Amino acid sequence: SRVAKAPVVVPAGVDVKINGQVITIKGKNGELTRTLNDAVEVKHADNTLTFGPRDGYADGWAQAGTARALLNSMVIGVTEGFTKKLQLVGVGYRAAVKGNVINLSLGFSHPVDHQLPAGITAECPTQTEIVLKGADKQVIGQVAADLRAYRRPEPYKGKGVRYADEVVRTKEAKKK
Amino acid sequence: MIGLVGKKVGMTRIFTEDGVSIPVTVIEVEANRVTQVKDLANDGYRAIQVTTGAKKANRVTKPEAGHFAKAGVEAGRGLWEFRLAEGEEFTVGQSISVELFADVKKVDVTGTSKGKGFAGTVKRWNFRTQDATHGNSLSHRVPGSIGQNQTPGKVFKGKKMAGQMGNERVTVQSLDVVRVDAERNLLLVKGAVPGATGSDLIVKPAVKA
Amino acid sequence: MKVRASVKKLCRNCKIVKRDGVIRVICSAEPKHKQRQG
Amino acid sequence: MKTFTAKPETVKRDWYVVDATGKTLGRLATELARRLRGKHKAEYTPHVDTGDYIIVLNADKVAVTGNKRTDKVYYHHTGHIGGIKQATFEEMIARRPERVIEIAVKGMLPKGPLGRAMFRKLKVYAGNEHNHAAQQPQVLDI
RNA sequence: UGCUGAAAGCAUCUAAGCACGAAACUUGCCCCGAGAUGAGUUCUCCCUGACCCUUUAAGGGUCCUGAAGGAACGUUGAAGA
RNA sequence: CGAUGUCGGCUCAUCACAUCCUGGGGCUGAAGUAGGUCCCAAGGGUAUGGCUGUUCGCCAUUUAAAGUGGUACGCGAGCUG
RNA sequence: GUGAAGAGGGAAACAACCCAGACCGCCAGCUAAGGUCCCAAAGUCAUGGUUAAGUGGGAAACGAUGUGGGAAGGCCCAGAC
Repeated sequence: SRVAKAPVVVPAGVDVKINGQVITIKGKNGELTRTLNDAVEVKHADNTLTFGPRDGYADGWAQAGTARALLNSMVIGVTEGFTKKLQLVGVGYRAAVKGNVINLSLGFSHPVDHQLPAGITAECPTQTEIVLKGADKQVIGQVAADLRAYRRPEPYKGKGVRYADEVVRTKEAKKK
Repeated sequence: MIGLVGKKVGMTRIFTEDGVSIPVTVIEVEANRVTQVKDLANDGYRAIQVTTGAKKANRVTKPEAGHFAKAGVEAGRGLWEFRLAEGEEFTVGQSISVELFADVKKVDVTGTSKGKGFAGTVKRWNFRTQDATHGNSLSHRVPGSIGQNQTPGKVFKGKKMAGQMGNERVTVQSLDVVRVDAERNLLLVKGAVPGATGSDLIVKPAVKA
Repeated sequence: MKVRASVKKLCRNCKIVKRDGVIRVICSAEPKHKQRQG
Repeated sequence: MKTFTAKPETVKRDWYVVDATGKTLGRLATELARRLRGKHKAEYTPHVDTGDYIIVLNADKVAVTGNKRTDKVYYHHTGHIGGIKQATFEEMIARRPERVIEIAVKGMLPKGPLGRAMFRKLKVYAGNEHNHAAQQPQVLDI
């Protein structure tokens, strides 16, 4: 509605291909392709991207909004890219990158080795930071959710793999 | 991989050097020789049919003799079939020896067990005997009750009752192969395998991890 | 969480969401306010 | 005079091939059941199999509406006691989709020796080709 | 439990899309199993004669042949009422 | 009512889940260990004895646990009495 | 009122419910209740809505930004949410 009505301003050097419902967007950061719902009609009109509800379908407005935001993310994903930043709070928590495998030492009796998918590149400026970068937004959201999911932030102390921006609310023990 | 067809020679023991007796079963595995190879393009599945031993010339029938004659092989005492494992390749008339188990470390042995005939439910299903005294009237080894009452008013399927125990295919899994002797054509596995002495076995590599 | 047949907003941060045909109360302030099945 | 009765020695019956891609299961099934009874022929007779041979193909591509792709459950009991065995629609399409069309049509056909003989005339395939090119099935667009 | 994400310019695990997730479920393991009348497949083996009759049919009969194989019989079995 | 044998024990089960154990999980007045409570889950498992005709119960000593019910308060053309 | 002492059609099956009261015959028509996609006779009829829960095709207090309609009302492009 109010989201679908605002157009996606496509910057220079970004390639947009509308093959029916399939949308391919390729810029400086990588080819990234979706297939929208059938209730979304997308029109380029030479300057921007415009999203409207395909006629005959009930919830198409709602669908259109999603398509909007998704392609907005895709435009950032071919221009600037997305970056999640995770930090590891705990005594003896280690993070390293061999190739695209994130080795993690999280107080386990076995090493943790997370295989990143194809499009995502992680770095470690410190032993207790993982700054991972990529193009698709749900994919780095996914991967940061997995790395958090190995050791989630424990509530009493804060020990775990937290996001750099997220606040972790603590509490004391029962008595004394 | 594939297996080989043996013959239960009997049991012995193998004293180790540090003095631990190992109960072994001796399985003579002669030259299993391939009589047919089966491909997807003709049968829908990849498998070899082997034979072993030797049969009398007058006792093998003309169908059977024509089969072994096509294969270019001596008639054996039977035909068995092993499913192939996607990268294996055999030719017809190729002989397979116990040497195949020179790496395998643990096998599964399949035979027909010893036929115990019509067995009652105490032997067969380990039912527990009722009182041997204290009043009991002609019902010592009998099965007890066999079902409920008006609801269901039927005995359910696969109620454990008495009947033929024994004389059926059983596979013993994960037996430690103690020796492979290519000279005498022998395979010594640790433990008991199914069957009386002289019974035909089928020794495959263990599918369990 | 609390499976009840009356789910309500206990706090001002509590929030009614229907997921998979199930009414739920998702709070951010207090996780004791998490509820299901209204 | 007497009402005409079809004679099963002299019933002529044709071969039809039906593509089941994207058809609704019950609506296709009901049309097939009508054609296999022989209800579409004026020589219909309730104790004579007068229907046609139908070759249904692309049985794995049949469609259902709503959440019936995952909620429609096919129960059967095995005879052994706790033998109630269920399988949803997508599990059946994965394992054997022929069973989906054949269960439907079979439940729409009269139970009895005749309706078993009527179901023997339905030939379902999960693919696009059939062995029955010798019988020359003409394309029944339904 | 999430990720992206609107309807609801925020928020939101769900409406479109996507990822995890248990001894339950389908397989994997063992056994039975083509009467699976939907009675399947593969390999091999055997049989390559004449002549009548009629209400001419996948009809009946006579002579000559009797295969592959099975069954019977016997000696029997760690198979078996 | 021209008969449907009725407690308890034994033998033999079988289903339900409103789960005792094992398995997954949320909240905790959850530091850990051990818990409490609630959701999911029926695969498999789920005592021996003293007393008593007893089911039950109390006690002794175990156990991962000694589940709750239906099945003519399952089971006497199966046993006991 | 029906059954008893009343058949027939319907309600799956169902004395007592709905329709209807069987003298006999007919391979004739029209109807009642009830129905018309297939089992199973007859609309996969026409027009306009509603629900997506297989609701329809059990079950309440109570809970809930499910969704269609109606009448008002507060604030609002001196810019509201």
